[PDB]
Amino acid sequence: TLTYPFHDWSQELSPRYAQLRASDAPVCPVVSEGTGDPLWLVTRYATAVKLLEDSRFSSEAAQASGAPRQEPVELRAPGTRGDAIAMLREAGLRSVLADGLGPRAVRRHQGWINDLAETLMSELASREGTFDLAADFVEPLSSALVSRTLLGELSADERDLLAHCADTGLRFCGVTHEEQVHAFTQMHEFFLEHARRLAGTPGEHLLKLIAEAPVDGPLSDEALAEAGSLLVVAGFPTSSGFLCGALLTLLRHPDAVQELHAHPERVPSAVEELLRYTPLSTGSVKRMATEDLEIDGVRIKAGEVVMVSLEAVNHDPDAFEDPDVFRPGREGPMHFGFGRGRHFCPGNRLARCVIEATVRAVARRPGLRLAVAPEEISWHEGLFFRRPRAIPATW
Ligand code: HEM
Ligand SMILES: O=C1N[C@@H](Cc2c[nH]c3ccccc23)C(=O)N2CCC[C@@H]12
Ligand SMILES: O=C1N[C@@H](Cc2c[nH]c3ccccc23)C(=O)N2CCC[C@@H]12
Ligand SMILES: [Ca+2]
Ligand code: NA
Repeated sequence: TLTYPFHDWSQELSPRYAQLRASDAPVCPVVSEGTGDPLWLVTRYATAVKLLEDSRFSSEAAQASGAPRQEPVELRAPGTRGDAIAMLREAGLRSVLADGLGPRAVRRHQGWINDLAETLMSELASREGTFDLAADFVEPLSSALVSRTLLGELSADERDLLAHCADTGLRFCGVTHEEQVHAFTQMHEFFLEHARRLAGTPGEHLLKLIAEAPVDGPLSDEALAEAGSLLVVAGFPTSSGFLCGALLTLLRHPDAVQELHAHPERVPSAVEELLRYTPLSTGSVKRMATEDLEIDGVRIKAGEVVMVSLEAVNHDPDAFEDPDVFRPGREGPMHFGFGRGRHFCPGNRLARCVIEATVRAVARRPGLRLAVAPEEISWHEGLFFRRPRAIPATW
């Protein structure tokens, strides 16, 4: 009877996750609030590893039109496929995706990324009074990441349109179903008109590499538009949400920032602890059983969908000692912030790059603090990917 999700839109995780984790079942039944579909939910690290490393639990089947789902509307423009990353790997573009997202891309971009983080923070430090870290730091940094490494250079109006589409479509509630569907239509139509132009501009952004890649015909306009929409939904609200949330974590732990100021070699460990500690998605990764399967004794029938809450797994006390403590350099198992298994985040190298640049910018300037109490922060309610409306801050 427990409905999903748990409406924990701020950084305070729903107590339900710890309740289910401690129950006498390794997988617990829930019901989608948005569709009424029955779903399974996993909250334990050990069980999550077993699920996400078993390829008979399929991500593509759980994404497909008509699957039991946690979200109220399908995450695709009506009439399109909506399985972009599979379509691209299918067309044989794994080598291309690695070139635009892997370590070689990080080496191309890390210089200007760190310059931009410093320039943005330096500007804020020159101001008298308070400022807004979301509007004045995260938005320009995440927008530059999307323009320069993924899509090609966007105007402010185009960036605002894509941001609004992502915020409207990637929601559990707070907008009508038809508004949500039309957000995906608008984004698809944007790239039908503009993807070729964006791919043709100078630079090495991923969309250009995709459009220029030989495919055993070259990618059609619809396929390139689905690639554009993928890069927005997977890269934009995730990066902006996480950087906002990571800044809040740092601002609430001045002792840890002071340690990083004195010992910059410890920043990479802080990046990894932020990926474990800072909650991002309010939903779960999910997979469909492609046949009758068993998870730690519980029978999962073919066609049923099993969810894993990455936040729940990242706060599992059997995996991490004192899991609700922000402890850079804790020496436990690998976090689940980027997932697990074959679908591990391919953006993880660029994400780590921008997170590291942000942590270093903060650590160089101790004294940065929230200008309001954490409880006074206002949160966007119903987003898949948590984000505060503003982060008032000052030195
Ligand atoms: C440029 C930035 C990013 C890009 C281009 C990107 C891209 C992608 C793509 C294309 C996928 C789909 C993989 C698949 O289904 O096989 C994915 C998955 C994922 N991403 Fe990223 N991502 C970015 C940033 C982030 C950030 C900041 C996080 C922070 C937690 C994140 C967490 C994840 C997770 C957990 C998954 C796994 C989903 C699953 O297992 O079903 N991503 N990413
Ligand atoms: O490439 C995908 N992977 C999975 C997980 C996911 C990864 N990033 C996401 C962002 C929003 C929703 C889901 C995801 C998915 O549900 N997908 C629909 C939109 C993108 C597609
Ligand atoms: O909230 C969601 N999370 C992703 C998985 C994910 C979990 N954590 C993530 C972090 C970044 C990207 C994707 C994820 C997913 O598959 N969804 C389908 C409907 C809602 C949406
Ligand atoms: Ca169905
Ligand atoms: Na798999």
